[PDB]
Amino acid sequence: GMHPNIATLLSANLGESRTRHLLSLVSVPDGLPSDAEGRATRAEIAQALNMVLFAGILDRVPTGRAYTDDVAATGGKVVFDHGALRTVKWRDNGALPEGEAAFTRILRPLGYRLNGNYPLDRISMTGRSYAHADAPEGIAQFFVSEFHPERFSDAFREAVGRVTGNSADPLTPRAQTLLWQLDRDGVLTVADGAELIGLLVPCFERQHGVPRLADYETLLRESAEMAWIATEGNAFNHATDRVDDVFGLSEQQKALGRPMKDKVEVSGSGRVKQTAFRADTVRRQFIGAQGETVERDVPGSFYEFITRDRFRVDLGFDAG
Repeated sequence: GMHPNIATLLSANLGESRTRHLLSLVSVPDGLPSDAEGRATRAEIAQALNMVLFAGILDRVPTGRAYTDDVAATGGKVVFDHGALRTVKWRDNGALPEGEAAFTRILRPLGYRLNGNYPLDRISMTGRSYAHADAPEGIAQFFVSEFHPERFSDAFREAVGRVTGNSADPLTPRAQTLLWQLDRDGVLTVADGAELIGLLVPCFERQHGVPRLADYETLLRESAEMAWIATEGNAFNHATDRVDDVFGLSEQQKALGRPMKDKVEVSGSGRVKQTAFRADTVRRQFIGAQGETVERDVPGSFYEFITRDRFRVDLGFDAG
Protein backbone atom coordinates (compact mmCIF):
# COMPACT_ATOMS: atom_id res chain seq x y z
CA GLY A 1 0.00 0.00 0.00
CA MET A 2 2.65 2.51 -1.10
CA HIS A 3 2.97 4.21 -4.45
CA PRO A 4 6.10 6.34 -4.73
CA ASN A 5 5.41 7.79 -8.19
CA ILE A 6 1.85 8.85 -7.26
CA ALA A 7 3.09 10.13 -3.90
CA THR A 8 5.73 12.32 -5.62
CA LEU A 9 3.20 13.67 -8.12
CA LEU A 10 0.83 14.50 -5.20
CA SER A 11 3.54 16.01 -3.02
CA ALA A 12 4.65 18.47 -5.74
CA ASN A 13 1.06 19.71 -5.90
CA LEU A 14 -0.27 19.35 -2.34
CA GLY A 15 2.81 19.40 -0.10
CA GLU A 16 3.93 16.63 2.26
CA SER A 17 1.33 16.87 4.96
CA ARG A 18 -1.77 16.99 2.75
CA THR A 19 -0.26 14.17 0.62
CA ARG A 20 0.32 12.00 3.64
CA HIS A 21 -3.35 12.39 4.65
CA LEU A 22 -4.57 11.79 1.12
CA LEU A 23 -2.46 8.62 0.66
CA SER A 24 -3.70 7.17 3.93
CA LEU A 25 -7.33 7.97 2.97
CA VAL A 26 -7.78 7.24 -0.75
CA SER A 27 -6.95 3.80 -2.21
CA VAL A 28 -4.67 3.65 -5.15
CA PRO A 29 -5.73 0.96 -7.54
CA ASP A 30 -3.36 -1.96 -7.93
CA GLY A 31 -1.86 -2.80 -11.26
CA LEU A 32 -1.31 0.62 -12.85
CA PRO A 33 1.27 0.53 -15.66
CA SER A 34 4.81 1.55 -14.57
CA ASP A 35 7.90 2.72 -16.43
CA ALA A 36 11.33 0.93 -16.12
CA GLU A 37 13.19 4.26 -15.79
CA GLY A 38 11.00 5.53 -12.97
CA ARG A 39 9.11 8.03 -15.16
CA ALA A 40 5.41 8.69 -14.62
CA THR A 41 3.03 6.79 -16.81
CA ARG A 42 -0.26 8.26 -18.07
CA ALA A 43 -2.16 5.97 -15.67
CA GLU A 44 -0.13 7.20 -12.70
CA ILE A 45 -0.61 10.81 -13.80
CA ALA A 46 -4.34 10.34 -14.32
CA GLN A 47 -4.74 8.74 -10.88
CA ALA A 48 -2.63 11.51 -9.20
CA LEU A 49 -4.60 14.26 -10.96
CA ASN A 50 -7.82 12.65 -9.73
CA MET A 51 -6.57 12.54 -6.19
CA VAL A 52 -5.54 16.23 -6.30
CA LEU A 53 -8.99 17.07 -7.63
CA PHE A 54 -10.61 14.95 -4.90
CA ALA A 55 -8.61 16.83 -2.26
CA GLY A 56 -9.95 20.03 -3.85
CA ILE A 57 -13.54 18.72 -3.44
CA LEU A 58 -12.88 17.98 0.22
CA ASP A 59 -11.63 21.58 0.70
CA ARG A 60 -15.09 22.92 -0.28
CA VAL A 61 -17.44 20.07 0.70
CA PRO A 62 -17.28 20.10 4.52
CA THR A 63 -19.73 17.18 4.90
CA GLY A 64 -17.33 15.14 2.77
CA ARG A 65 -14.42 16.25 4.90
CA ALA A 66 -16.33 15.08 8.03
CA TYR A 67 -17.04 11.68 6.57
CA THR A 68 -13.50 11.18 5.29
CA ASP A 69 -11.97 12.42 8.60
CA ASP A 70 -13.85 9.55 10.30
CA VAL A 71 -12.58 7.11 7.64
CA ALA A 72 -8.98 8.13 8.27
CA ALA A 73 -9.53 8.05 12.02
CA THR A 74 -10.91 4.53 11.91
CA GLY A 75 -8.47 3.15 9.34
CA GLY A 76 -10.91 2.73 6.43
CA LYS A 77 -10.49 3.79 2.80
CA VAL A 78 -12.13 5.88 0.17
CA VAL A 79 -12.40 4.34 -3.32
CA PHE A 80 -12.67 7.30 -5.65
CA ASP A 81 -15.31 6.11 -8.10
CA HIS A 82 -15.97 9.19 -10.23
CA GLY A 83 -16.00 13.01 -10.27
CA ALA A 84 -18.89 14.69 -12.13
CA LEU A 85 -18.64 18.07 -13.79
CA ARG A 86 -20.77 20.30 -15.90
CA THR A 87 -20.20 22.30 -19.03
CA VAL A 88 -22.32 24.62 -21.21
CA LYS A 89 -22.94 23.61 -24.85
CA TRP A 90 -23.44 27.05 -26.33
CA ARG A 91 -21.59 28.99 -29.02
CA ASP A 92 -21.26 32.14 -26.89
CA ASN A 93 -18.64 30.57 -24.62
CA GLY A 94 -15.80 33.08 -24.79
CA ALA A 95 -12.43 31.36 -25.27
CA LEU A 96 -13.69 28.03 -23.90
CA PRO A 97 -14.56 25.19 -26.26
CA GLU A 98 -18.25 24.38 -26.19
CA GLY A 99 -19.69 21.76 -23.87
CA GLU A 100 -17.68 18.65 -23.11
CA ALA A 101 -14.96 19.45 -25.71
CA ALA A 102 -13.43 21.67 -23.03
CA PHE A 103 -12.59 18.48 -21.13
CA THR A 104 -12.40 15.65 -23.70
CA ARG A 105 -9.36 17.51 -25.17
CA ILE A 106 -7.79 16.87 -21.72
CA LEU A 107 -9.15 13.46 -20.72
CA ARG A 108 -8.50 11.77 -24.10
CA PRO A 109 -4.73 12.35 -24.15
CA LEU A 110 -4.62 11.38 -20.42
CA GLY A 111 -5.86 7.94 -21.54
CA TYR A 112 -9.66 8.12 -21.02
CA ARG A 113 -12.26 6.77 -23.47
CA LEU A 114 -15.97 7.38 -23.71
CA ASN A 115 -17.66 4.69 -21.68
CA GLY A 116 -21.38 5.63 -21.74
CA ASN A 117 -23.92 8.07 -23.10
CA TYR A 118 -26.67 9.20 -20.75
CA PRO A 119 -29.34 11.67 -21.99
CA LEU A 120 -30.76 13.75 -19.10
CA ASP A 121 -33.62 15.32 -21.01
CA ARG A 122 -35.64 16.21 -17.92
CA ILE A 123 -32.96 18.66 -16.91
CA SER A 124 -31.87 19.67 -20.46
CA MET A 125 -28.47 17.99 -20.21
CA THR A 126 -26.49 15.18 -21.82
CA GLY A 127 -24.20 13.17 -19.63
CA ARG A 128 -21.25 11.02 -20.74
CA SER A 129 -18.88 8.85 -18.75
CA TYR A 130 -15.12 8.50 -19.38
CA ALA A 131 -13.11 5.52 -18.12
CA HIS A 132 -9.40 5.11 -18.17
CA ALA A 133 -8.13 2.64 -20.77
CA ASP A 134 -5.32 1.38 -18.51
CA ALA A 135 -7.41 0.62 -15.38
CA PRO A 136 -11.09 1.28 -16.20
CA GLU A 137 -12.38 -0.20 -12.93
CA GLY A 138 -9.69 1.27 -10.68
CA ILE A 139 -8.97 4.82 -11.84
CA ALA A 140 -11.93 7.14 -11.15
CA GLN A 141 -14.24 7.81 -14.05
CA PHE A 142 -15.18 11.30 -15.19
CA PHE A 143 -18.84 12.06 -15.70
CA VAL A 144 -19.12 15.12 -17.93
CA SER A 145 -22.43 16.77 -18.53
CA GLU A 146 -23.42 19.36 -21.07
CA PHE A 147 -26.17 21.90 -20.47
CA HIS A 148 -28.48 22.71 -23.45
CA PRO A 149 -29.96 26.26 -23.48
CA GLU A 150 -31.85 25.88 -26.80
CA ARG A 151 -35.33 25.22 -25.50
CA PHE A 152 -35.37 27.90 -22.83
CA SER A 153 -36.76 31.43 -22.94
CA ASP A 154 -35.27 34.29 -24.89
CA ALA A 155 -34.42 35.97 -21.64
CA PHE A 156 -32.73 32.83 -20.35
CA ARG A 157 -30.63 32.28 -23.48
CA GLU A 158 -29.43 35.92 -23.37
CA ALA A 159 -28.58 35.41 -19.70
CA VAL A 160 -26.54 32.31 -20.56
CA GLY A 161 -24.42 34.21 -23.06
CA ARG A 162 -23.78 37.12 -20.73
CA VAL A 163 -22.58 34.65 -18.08
CA THR A 164 -20.46 32.38 -20.31
CA GLY A 165 -19.45 34.67 -23.19
CA ASN A 166 -16.39 36.03 -21.37
CA SER A 167 -14.97 32.65 -20.33
CA ALA A 168 -11.23 32.15 -20.24
CA ASP A 169 -9.51 29.09 -21.69
CA PRO A 170 -7.58 27.61 -18.76
CA LEU A 171 -5.70 25.00 -20.84
CA THR A 172 -2.39 26.75 -21.38
CA PRO A 173 0.15 26.08 -24.18
CA ARG A 174 2.52 24.43 -21.75
CA ALA A 175 -0.38 22.26 -20.49
CA GLN A 176 -1.08 21.16 -24.08
CA THR A 177 2.60 20.57 -24.75
CA LEU A 178 2.88 18.11 -21.85
CA LEU A 179 -0.50 16.47 -22.52
CA TRP A 180 0.42 15.57 -26.12
CA GLN A 181 3.98 14.42 -25.19
CA LEU A 182 2.24 12.14 -22.68
CA ASP A 183 -0.21 10.86 -25.30
CA ARG A 184 2.71 10.11 -27.62
CA ASP A 185 5.13 8.38 -25.25
CA GLY A 186 2.75 7.12 -22.55
CA VAL A 187 5.07 8.68 -19.96
CA LEU A 188 6.50 12.00 -18.80
CA THR A 189 9.35 12.53 -16.32
CA VAL A 190 7.93 12.63 -12.78
CA ALA A 191 8.73 16.41 -12.68
CA ASP A 192 6.89 17.04 -15.96
CA GLY A 193 3.92 14.96 -14.82
CA ALA A 194 3.75 16.90 -11.57
CA GLU A 195 3.92 20.11 -13.63
CA LEU A 196 1.10 18.91 -15.93
CA ILE A 197 -1.14 18.08 -12.98
CA GLY A 198 -0.57 21.59 -11.58
CA LEU A 199 -1.60 23.11 -14.91
CA LEU A 200 -4.64 20.93 -15.31
CA VAL A 201 -6.14 21.44 -11.87
CA PRO A 202 -7.22 25.06 -12.62
CA CYS A 203 -9.33 23.84 -15.58
CA PHE A 204 -11.73 22.28 -13.06
CA GLU A 205 -13.01 25.65 -11.95
CA ARG A 206 -15.22 28.60 -13.02
CA GLN A 207 -13.72 30.14 -16.19
CA HIS A 208 -16.20 33.01 -16.52
CA GLY A 209 -16.25 36.18 -14.38
CA VAL A 210 -18.61 37.05 -11.55
CA PRO A 211 -22.11 36.93 -13.02
CA ARG A 212 -24.86 39.53 -12.59
CA LEU A 213 -27.25 38.69 -9.84
CA ALA A 214 -30.13 39.40 -12.23
CA ASP A 215 -28.83 36.88 -14.77
CA TYR A 216 -28.30 34.24 -12.07
CA GLU A 217 -31.92 34.73 -11.06
CA THR A 218 -33.19 34.60 -14.67
CA LEU A 219 -31.43 31.26 -15.06
CA LEU A 220 -32.67 30.00 -11.74
CA ARG A 221 -36.31 30.52 -12.69
CA GLU A 222 -36.01 27.94 -15.50
CA SER A 223 -33.10 25.71 -14.54
CA ALA A 224 -31.47 24.97 -11.18
CA GLU A 225 -28.67 23.22 -13.09
CA MET A 226 -27.71 26.19 -15.29
CA ALA A 227 -27.96 28.52 -12.25
CA TRP A 228 -25.43 26.23 -10.49
CA ILE A 229 -23.12 26.33 -13.52
CA ALA A 230 -23.34 30.10 -13.43
CA THR A 231 -21.81 30.18 -9.96
CA GLU A 232 -19.51 27.11 -10.02
CA GLY A 233 -18.55 26.80 -13.72
CA ASN A 234 -16.59 23.62 -14.47
CA ALA A 235 -15.69 22.84 -10.83
CA PHE A 236 -16.62 19.26 -9.75
CA ASN A 237 -20.36 19.02 -8.89
CA HIS A 238 -19.64 15.98 -6.73
CA ALA A 239 -17.19 13.26 -5.92
CA THR A 240 -18.29 9.68 -5.39
CA ASP A 241 -16.90 7.02 -3.10
CA ARG A 242 -17.33 3.37 -4.01
CA VAL A 243 -18.49 1.42 -0.94
CA ASP A 244 -19.64 -2.12 -0.21
CA ASP A 245 -23.11 -1.14 0.92
CA VAL A 246 -24.76 2.22 0.42
CA PHE A 247 -27.87 1.20 2.37
CA GLY A 248 -26.03 0.30 5.55
CA LEU A 249 -23.77 3.34 5.19
CA SER A 250 -26.62 5.81 4.67
CA GLU A 251 -28.31 4.52 7.82
CA GLN A 252 -25.09 4.86 9.79
CA GLN A 253 -24.51 8.43 8.56
CA LYS A 254 -28.09 9.43 9.34
CA ALA A 255 -27.83 7.90 12.83
CA LEU A 256 -24.79 10.18 13.37
CA GLY A 257 -26.98 13.22 12.49
CA ARG A 258 -25.35 13.86 9.14
CA PRO A 259 -27.42 15.16 6.23
CA MET A 260 -27.93 12.18 3.95
CA LYS A 261 -30.51 12.50 1.26
CA ASP A 262 -33.41 10.17 1.64
CA LYS A 263 -33.44 8.76 -1.91
CA VAL A 264 -31.09 5.92 -2.94
CA GLU A 265 -31.01 5.96 -6.76
CA VAL A 266 -30.91 2.40 -8.23
CA SER A 267 -30.23 1.69 -11.93
CA GLY A 268 -32.81 -0.26 -13.91
CA SER A 269 -30.63 -3.36 -13.66
CA GLY A 270 -30.25 -3.00 -9.91
CA ARG A 271 -26.45 -3.22 -10.12
CA VAL A 272 -25.60 0.50 -9.54
CA LYS A 273 -26.89 2.18 -6.40
CA GLN A 274 -26.11 5.77 -5.43
CA THR A 275 -26.89 8.01 -2.47
CA ALA A 276 -25.40 11.31 -1.31
CA PHE A 277 -25.01 13.89 1.34
CA ARG A 278 -26.87 17.06 0.47
CA ALA A 279 -24.74 19.79 -1.04
CA ASP A 280 -22.99 22.17 1.27
CA THR A 281 -23.94 25.82 0.84
CA VAL A 282 -21.23 28.20 -0.42
CA ARG A 283 -20.82 31.95 -0.45
CA ARG A 284 -20.50 33.49 -3.91
CA GLN A 285 -20.19 36.91 -5.45
CA PHE A 286 -22.53 38.50 -7.94
CA ILE A 287 -22.83 41.85 -9.72
CA GLY A 288 -25.67 43.95 -8.44
CA ALA A 289 -28.07 46.27 -10.26
CA GLN A 290 -25.69 49.24 -9.95
CA GLY A 291 -22.53 47.30 -10.71
CA GLU A 292 -21.71 46.65 -7.03
CA THR A 293 -20.45 43.26 -5.76
CA VAL A 294 -23.03 41.49 -3.63
CA GLU A 295 -22.89 38.03 -2.07
CA ARG A 296 -25.33 35.18 -1.75
CA ASP A 297 -25.30 31.70 -0.25
CA VAL A 298 -25.94 29.15 -2.98
CA PRO A 299 -25.69 25.35 -3.33
CA GLY A 300 -22.15 24.13 -3.75
CA SER A 301 -20.98 20.59 -4.37
CA PHE A 302 -21.62 17.24 -2.60
CA TYR A 303 -20.09 13.90 -1.58
CA GLU A 304 -21.78 10.81 -2.90
CA PHE A 305 -21.65 7.07 -2.30
CA ILE A 306 -22.04 4.29 -4.84
CA THR A 307 -22.17 0.51 -4.78
CA ARG A 308 -21.44 -1.32 -8.07
CA ASP A 309 -22.26 -4.98 -8.33
CA ARG A 310 -19.69 -7.26 -9.96
CA PHE A 311 -20.58 -9.47 -12.95
CA ARG A 312 -15.84 -7.30 -13.38
CA VAL A 313 -17.72 -4.28 -11.96
CA ASP A 314 -20.75 -2.59 -13.61
CA LEU A 315 -19.30 0.84 -14.52
CA GLY A 316 -22.56 2.22 -15.92
CA PHE A 317 -24.57 5.24 -14.85
CA ASP A 318 -27.79 3.79 -16.35
CA ALA A 319 -31.13 5.46 -15.69
CA GLY A 320 -33.79 3.81 -13.46
